[PDB]
Amino acid sequence: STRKAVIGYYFIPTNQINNYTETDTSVVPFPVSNITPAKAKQLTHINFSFLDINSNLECAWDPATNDAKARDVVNRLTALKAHNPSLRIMFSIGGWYYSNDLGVSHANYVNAVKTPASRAKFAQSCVRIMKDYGFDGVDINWEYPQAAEVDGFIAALQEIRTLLNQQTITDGRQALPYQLTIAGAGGAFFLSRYYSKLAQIVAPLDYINLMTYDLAGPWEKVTNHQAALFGDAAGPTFYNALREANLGWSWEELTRAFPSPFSLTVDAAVQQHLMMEGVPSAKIVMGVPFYGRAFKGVSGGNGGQYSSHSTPGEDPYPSTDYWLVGCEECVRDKDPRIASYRQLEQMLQGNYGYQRLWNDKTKTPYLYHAQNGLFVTYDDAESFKYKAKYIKQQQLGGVMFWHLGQDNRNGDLLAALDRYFNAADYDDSQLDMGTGLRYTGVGPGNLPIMTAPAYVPGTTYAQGALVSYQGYVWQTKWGYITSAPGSDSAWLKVGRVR
Amino acid sequence: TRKAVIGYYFIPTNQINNYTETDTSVVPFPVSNITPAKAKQLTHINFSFLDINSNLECAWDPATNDAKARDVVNRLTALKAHNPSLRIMFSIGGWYYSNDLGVSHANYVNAVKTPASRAKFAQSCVRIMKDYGFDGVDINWEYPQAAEVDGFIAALQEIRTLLNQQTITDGRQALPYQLTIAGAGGAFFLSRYYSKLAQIVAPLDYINLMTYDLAGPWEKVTNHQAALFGDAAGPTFYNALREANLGWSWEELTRAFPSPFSLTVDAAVQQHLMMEGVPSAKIVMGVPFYGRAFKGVSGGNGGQYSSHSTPGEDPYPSTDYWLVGCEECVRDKDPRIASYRQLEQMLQGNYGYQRLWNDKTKTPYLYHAQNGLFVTYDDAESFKYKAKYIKQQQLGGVMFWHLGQDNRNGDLLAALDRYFNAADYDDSQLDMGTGLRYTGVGPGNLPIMTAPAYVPGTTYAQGALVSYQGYVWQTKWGYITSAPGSDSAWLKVGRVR
Repeated sequence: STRKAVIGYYFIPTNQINNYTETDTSVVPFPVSNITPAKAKQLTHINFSFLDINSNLECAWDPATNDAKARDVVNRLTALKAHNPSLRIMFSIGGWYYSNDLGVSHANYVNAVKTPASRAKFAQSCVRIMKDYGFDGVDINWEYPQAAEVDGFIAALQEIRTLLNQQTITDGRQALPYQLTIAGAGGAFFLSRYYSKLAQIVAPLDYINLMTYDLAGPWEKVTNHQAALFGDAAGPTFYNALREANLGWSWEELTRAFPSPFSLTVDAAVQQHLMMEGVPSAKIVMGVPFYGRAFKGVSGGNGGQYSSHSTPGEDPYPSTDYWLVGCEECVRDKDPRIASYRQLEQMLQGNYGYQRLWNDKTKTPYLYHAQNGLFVTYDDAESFKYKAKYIKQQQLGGVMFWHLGQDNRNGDLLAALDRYFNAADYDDSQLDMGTGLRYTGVGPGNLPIMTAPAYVPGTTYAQGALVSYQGYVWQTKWGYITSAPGSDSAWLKVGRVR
Repeated sequence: TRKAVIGYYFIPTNQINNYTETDTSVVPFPVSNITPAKAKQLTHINFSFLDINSNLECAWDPATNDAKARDVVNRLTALKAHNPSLRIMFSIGGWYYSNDLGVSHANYVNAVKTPASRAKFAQSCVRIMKDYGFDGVDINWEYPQAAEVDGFIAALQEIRTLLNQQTITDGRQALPYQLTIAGAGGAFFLSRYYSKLAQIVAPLDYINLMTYDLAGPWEKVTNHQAALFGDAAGPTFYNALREANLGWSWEELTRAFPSPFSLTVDAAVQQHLMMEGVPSAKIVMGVPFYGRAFKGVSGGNGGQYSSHSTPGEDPYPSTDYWLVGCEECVRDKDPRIASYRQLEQMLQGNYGYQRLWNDKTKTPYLYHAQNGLFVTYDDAESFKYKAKYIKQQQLGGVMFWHLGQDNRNGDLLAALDRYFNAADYDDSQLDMGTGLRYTGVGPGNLPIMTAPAYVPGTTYAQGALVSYQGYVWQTKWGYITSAPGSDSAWLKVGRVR
């Protein structure tokens, strides 16, 4: 085999839409015209970003959006379908700016999912917007619903699913059914908000796009890779917040499922999802960033990795000190803390004194500027080789990236992703995935098949004693016996019987 | 408020059948031992044990000849003439009848299964109470499995309903019928019903903690069976409560249930206080009037924390009565247990025993250098610290197993009464030592704290403290943007404030 999904978010600011032009990059840095028929064939999905939810609790464009210019930008994307019969132009509702807890429209997301009535009105609006503008499906990027809001969120996704399937039959779109996806947290902190209900959340979805990036940044004390595939023992570790999710698991189960502290990595995020019963690997889509994050005031010795820094973490960037040497994009956007891969590639070409280094544990590149104490964490075609192999090995549904507008002019990052999954002349059979740290947690929902002598009433076990009973293999935690496995707190469910 | 002094009083069926106030060899401790003065030192006598029969009703052991039984219960109820606050309760269960492999186990499990069985059982409880002249009901089922707790609870709720109705019908407002249970004093058995402690204790006047038998021949190393506080040099155990179905997060479980921990009286008390809905005034601390003996112990630390060669099997498998000077042991064919009365005589009979004292656990022990014996027991000395703890923690009182094991002068009962009530006893300067205290903290015993009210719209850094809905919460990581109780990033750490 099944083709891997290649889902690219395409983000374009309201101001760029209202002044859309394909002949002036100072106005629209990455116009849809950059996407040739060749590149259209490299994608399976483009998630136009972002639509929002208004106070009327309906899906809607930002009111400041010139409607005429909006449909035109959207028509330019749907025109790409002429070159790829598998291509879907989805629209994504949310994004950090609109939907974060303190975002301009957060209340609208929380209130829209509250009741059968609000959910029905909202779901209908999503389908109407989809049909009105020519989109092929819906992606929800609410960052992020929490505990109390999750059941409504789930019900909302289920309603959207019903309406889409009906729209598919009604439109005779059986050959290219309307789809529904969501973007999900990669880091454990936000993931812990709805982790306990992942199965229910993923059931109505074609795919869950894991945002396995932004795993490091200025807002954290130690410099680190924002998308390390595997962990580096020399890197920082963090408390595994999933231990605090309302799971109903015992201390042993939580500790076994969530090692802590742990390395915030792409592998950790993926394995944490697979650990949950009811979450199929084929629905998991691994996200990768087409941008990097920069830090200043880093110590030398380890290429700037895992060091203290003096980078402002608030938004927007206070200072006017644009210290990311050679980053003119940073000057235009007023922020030396982030740069598109496109810009980073030019900084290297700029002979600005950056050393392109490689961490063979995390399988990711990084720039070190020994002179001004700068560190840049990003991904490239080489780190993509390891992530693409991981996606194949782990039988994930594909790859997702934020965002298409950040690739270079030749479209090298997107071309690399397509190459690794589909090029007949590319062979990663001997690609060495390294010795970086893998995530080791095991949960009650992903128990390995095990074999043990049947439980025998009247026997005295304990301390690592393994027995089979009622479909599971159990292990003693303490004391000794007078309890059938599962009859008390003494037995730990550790494996499944065959 | 007067502290309760609850003495279980166990007299086996054979002794009920051959009851005599005049022959130590037949009935070692008859009712006449309980003089008016001693009756004034008690607030409750838990006559033990009645059982549950196959008709699933409360009943005397089939082998009990009633005439004798009633004569014995009457002698006990006759003691109320000497103390107007005294209650002669009866206890149902005990180890022999009710343990998982006990002779009557099935009956306890079947008695609480349905409303009809419960109603019929609860009614038999009151019938038996009124018929024999008892003043209340104590249940000592050791122990209902977790699946059997809901029925057990509903059963206590029914008995409470019937008892309250009976108190009014009998004009007993001045001395209301009571309902109590003996509760596990160690984490392992406690974990069976721990998560529903608030429900179990609501219908009760008291929960009598069996804070004894915390050490015994069935464990690998010798240890004090009722240490008040912990000794770093002693054994430590897995904290089974961390696995109870509490529904708590990792931080909450870890903070409440450190592991391993020292199995002490203090640990059991605190573990109960940690639960919401469990009032200190209903907790009764149990103490033992007997000691447990081990053989084959290594010298070096008075016999403490040593490997041993004592069989743990229930009936002592042998006729080898190795506990020097212990005549009861011969009499009852088991050298692993001795009444305080016997131990005192073993000490004065100069049989080679040294009375030692552990100032961390605040308990005495006997060491027999020659034969390699170790005995853990309690005395009037250890009772001083335990009585002060009872007062400091505002507990309901003390309970003991059992009255028949005290010496003839009744020194152990007298000490308990003295420490709570004597006008000329003053423990204000008693130093409780540096023994290890249980370090866990839960929802039911949060420390009073103060912090700024939570402000919606504010972002909080890791470690920040705020007050919300009567509690003080602290963030577990940074950049918190939502409210306590509605954001797993917050941990309840204090109260009021």
